[PDB]
Amino acid sequence: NLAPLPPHVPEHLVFDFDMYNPSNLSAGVQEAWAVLQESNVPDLVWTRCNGGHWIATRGQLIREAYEDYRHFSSECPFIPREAGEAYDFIPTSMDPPEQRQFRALANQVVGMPVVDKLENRIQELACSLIESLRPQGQCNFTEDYAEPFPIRIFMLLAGLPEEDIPHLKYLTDQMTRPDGSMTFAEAKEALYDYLIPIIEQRRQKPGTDAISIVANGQVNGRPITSDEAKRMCGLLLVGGLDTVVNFLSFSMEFLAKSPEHRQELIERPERIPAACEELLRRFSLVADGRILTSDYEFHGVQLKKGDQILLPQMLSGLDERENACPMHVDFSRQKVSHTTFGHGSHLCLGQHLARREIIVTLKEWLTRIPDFSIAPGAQIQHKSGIVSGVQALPLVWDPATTKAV
Ligand code: MNR
Ligand SMILES: [K+]
Repeated sequence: NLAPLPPHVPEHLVFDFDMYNPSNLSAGVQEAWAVLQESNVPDLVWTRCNGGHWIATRGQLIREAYEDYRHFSSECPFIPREAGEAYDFIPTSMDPPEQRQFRALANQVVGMPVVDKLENRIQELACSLIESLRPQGQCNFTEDYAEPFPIRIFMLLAGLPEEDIPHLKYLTDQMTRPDGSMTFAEAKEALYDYLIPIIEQRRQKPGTDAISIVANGQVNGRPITSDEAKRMCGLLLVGGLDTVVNFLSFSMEFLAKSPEHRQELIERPERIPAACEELLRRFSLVADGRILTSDYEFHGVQLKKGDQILLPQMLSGLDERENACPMHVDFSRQKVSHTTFGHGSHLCLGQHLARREIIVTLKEWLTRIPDFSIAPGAQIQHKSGIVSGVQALPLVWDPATTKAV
């Protein structure tokens, strides 16, 4: 339903886009969001859906708003408002200056030196899962690889048992793509219910896992509190369970549909890192936002204190103002412009882990199963929300074209 139009919003700016179920979803999720960049649509629109909020539809505005934390605060970063109010993860619910101290700690557990440490296990897991699928000539890519690969890596890093995956994956999905069985607040409280005892145990008897490190950590030279450690670990769970998992499916759907692009990477594997970046642009998948701290005139539009603004990280890279022919995938694209890992002071801390996972997947998949397709007759369905995804991805191939390594 449509929330009543606030007095301060002019009617010519109304465009009733539903971030949780966009009109054009069947064309693909990125395509559905790109409707916001059609020629009739203003740079900044108001939607009456999901309680009413602004949407910045172009890279220039999205980047500018992410840079200006004084006007656009992270305190309430999710739509709808109830979700944004309940949201208290660290560092993503905080603005600078307070935010900054927590980034170093998060970097300790998911940043580059740690990725380098885990590089062998990452490689070994990808190779193992792919080799197991290889002789079958088919898989359901979402459950058979997209989920277990990044998630088992995360559970290893976090020292959490793999038997907990179904529960934690259900909870994380309710925060980004709710099926309506749980409010954001209920899902967050259930995640915290899971974490509270584990954090307590690991502050008492620290191990070497990520939860132990965060829970016994210091922030700018003082001890982290139990509460802070909880709000940081909650964020890490969501990052581990509902980002790379979805992106891998978008990428492998594309490669399955594009023999020419697979061939390019098979023949030119040095281009895989560049291909990763271009896929990250084309199949960008996150959309959160900010809350106005004061009345503010932004690009000729009067924003009111307390108004929410969706700043879709997804849209910057799809904006033809940033990238010529933005819906075309070009691994040789000269300046790949995107905000897929965010922009400003909250730039993704997991991005090195994500890239390693993506690049390892592409290299190890294409080495063993170079030639694959969507199952004949299958219709791939996307899903939209704070993080967008792929419902299911049935792939097929001829085992005779495969290679065991
Ligand atoms: C397990 C760890 C993580 C993984 C894997 C991961 C993977 C990915 C990923 C995969 C393709 C994409 C796309 C992605 C996208 C983002 N990510 Mn990431 N992410 N991500 C974090 C951990 C992780 N991410 C953390 C922690 C922050 C918060 C930094 C801060 O607020 O100061 C963050 C922040 C962000 C933001 C900024 C949100 C904002 O400004 O409100 C975006 C966008
Ligand atoms: K909040």
